[PDB]
Amino acid sequence: SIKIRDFGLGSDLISLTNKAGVTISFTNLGARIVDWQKDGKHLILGFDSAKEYLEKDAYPGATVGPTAGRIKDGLVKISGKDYILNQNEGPQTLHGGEESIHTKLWTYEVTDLGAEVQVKFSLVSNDGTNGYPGKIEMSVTHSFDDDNKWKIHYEAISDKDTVFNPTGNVYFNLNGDASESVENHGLRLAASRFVPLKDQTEIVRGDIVDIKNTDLDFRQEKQLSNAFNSNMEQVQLVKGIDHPFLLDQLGLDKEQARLTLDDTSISVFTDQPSIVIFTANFGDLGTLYHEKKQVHHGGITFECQVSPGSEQIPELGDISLKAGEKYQATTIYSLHTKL
Amino acid sequence: SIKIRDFGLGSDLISLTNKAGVTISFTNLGARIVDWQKDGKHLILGFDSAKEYLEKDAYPGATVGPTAGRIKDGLVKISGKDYILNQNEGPQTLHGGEESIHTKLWTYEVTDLGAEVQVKFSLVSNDGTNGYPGKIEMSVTHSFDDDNKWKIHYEAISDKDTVFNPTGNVYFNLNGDASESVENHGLRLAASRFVPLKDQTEIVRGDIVDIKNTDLDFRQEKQLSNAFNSNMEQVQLVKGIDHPFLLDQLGLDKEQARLTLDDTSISVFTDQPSIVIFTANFGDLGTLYHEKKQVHHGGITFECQVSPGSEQIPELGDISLKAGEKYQATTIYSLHTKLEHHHHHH
Ligand SMILES: OC[C@H]1O[C@@H](O)[C@H](O)[C@@H](O)[C@H]1O
Ligand SMILES: OC[C@H]1O[C@@H](O)[C@H](O)[C@@H](O)[C@H]1O
Ligand code: NA
Repeated sequence: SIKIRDFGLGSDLISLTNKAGVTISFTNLGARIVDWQKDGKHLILGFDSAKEYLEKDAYPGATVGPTAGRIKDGLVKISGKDYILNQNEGPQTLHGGEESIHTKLWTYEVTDLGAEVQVKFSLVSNDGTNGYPGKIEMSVTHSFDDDNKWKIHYEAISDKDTVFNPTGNVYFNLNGDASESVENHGLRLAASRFVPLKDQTEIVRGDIVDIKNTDLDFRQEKQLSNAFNSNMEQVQLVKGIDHPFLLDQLGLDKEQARLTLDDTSISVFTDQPSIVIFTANFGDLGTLYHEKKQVHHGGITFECQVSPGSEQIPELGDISLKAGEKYQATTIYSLHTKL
Repeated sequence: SIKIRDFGLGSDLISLTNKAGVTISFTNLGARIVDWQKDGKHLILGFDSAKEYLEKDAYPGATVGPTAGRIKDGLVKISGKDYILNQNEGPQTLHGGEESIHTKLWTYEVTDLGAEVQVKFSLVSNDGTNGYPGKIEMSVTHSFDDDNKWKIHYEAISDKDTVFNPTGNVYFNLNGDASESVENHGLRLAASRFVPLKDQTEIVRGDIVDIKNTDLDFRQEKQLSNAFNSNMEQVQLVKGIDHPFLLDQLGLDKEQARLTLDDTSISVFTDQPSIVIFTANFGDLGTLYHEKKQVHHGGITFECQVSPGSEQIPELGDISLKAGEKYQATTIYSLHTKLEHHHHHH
């Protein structure tokens, strides 16, 4: 079933219930996922109205871009030329700059295919918006099916050479309550290397490091508390995890990561080369979700994209988008329940 | 009463009915007016869904900007610096460039004051959008009261020195049918001068001309047919009117324009110095409005703003906006019945 309702400030909340009784909901404010629940438990973090996102934290569950992550000094080179993007975190451009696409109301259309329902959100980033060349016509389609698969497919076309590497910013918490750390979840992740951060500014350090046999090696399932209790300087630096992991084998058919808590597990599939993992290292901030005060480590992301820092480490990839070329990306989060 | 429902594509339709039974409606797609009816008759042009605006003509009834009108070659001078804006009509920048504010979904909040209801729409134009320095935090409040006044209040603040001069693009047609020409309406307009256009590109010619006693003189009420039938160079140039008229006396207190048909009148008040009048000179295009093919001259706008061309005719004004300075503008359209005797035949 599909239900559309007012979510506040003119935004809509679109809720989809599949044959299994699982409910997932989105909002056009930021082409974002708001909730995902089973047997009455939330599996992700989210708010109860549009105002909350705007007042508390506008990133959770949203589509972030045009470039996801931090860009050192807000600088990118396009066709050999230097362009300075909007700087909103000190001199860095984080998540596309201030007032970016996650804070805009996108238009959308719903398509019911029966076993699957799609919600296609669209937005135009005008040429020059926050320093980025354009215009870029973007669309993000979130879909949910009867097999409990939530898929995000992105597409974009630019009138001029530009940069483009968006991501989805859902935070999972299988405890179903923000006041509870995810340290009890088990994580598996098909990555043997990671990108260390330079310092507290969180820009990349410059190198690529092998994590095999370290506290960050999750090639074999392991509980998060391990990483959390590690003394690796990278863990200590951010007080948790806030880093890009390089996937060993690329392709949409491979389960790249798996998050498990008891009988409930989430599998991640993507066609992107990296997953940025951030464990809500918010200290005592205590943001409130559903009346529950969030705890440090009260959530975890799987941001699939090209690793941030390619401006300094080209080996990471190239986020250039040439005029007239069509950008495509796909990420899937699959829900499973043991029986 | 206030009612809200989906209008299509994620936009909503906000419908207000005042105590006199007059209803008016808006959409957050472009902070725009959709309809205004009295006794089951449409007083303005509009479509029945959001998609129609996007597929037929996205300007009607919209808030347009950041700069309304045409800027020659897209070039503006901001604090000694030259900036080139998005050019979407040949080398011209028309109504803020392509995919401008009229095409975005604005957020909104409704405030019920009893005798008055306000719908405040908000949007942020990011710095660099379409070449404009910003960011610019904008708000447009549309309000309707028990006295039949529809008021538009604009506010804006920029982080950077920029330019700002938006307007409202409503089109009236008191026939209530787009397929009926407005040449049968009577027009009174308190303006003695106008700004001629250079040519078909529609940029300003460079001079200001006195129109007293010509077919464009509406200081004293006359039927629109007088202008439409005129062979004056400017009218032939655009096949109707599409020009800025300079108000003779400024201030929100004065009735600057009055549009009448039979027993109904619309009066125009504004704090702006000019009114751009465009009479839907679309020829045979025939866009469908409520299944009626629109006729050439099937509509008339009263875009109140600083006249276009100040880039070339400094005397027209200055639309610059300094960083941190609060922009404000107010325009009001009021509806009356039996304000005067208007009984003609066409
Ligand atoms: O969503 C907010 C978070 O987003 C992550 O991508 C980022 O690395 C974190 O440091 C934090 O900013
Ligand atoms: O279609 C909207 C109209 O807006 C008027 O301001 C302009 O002068 C007309 O030529 C036309 O562009
Ligand atoms: Na809505």
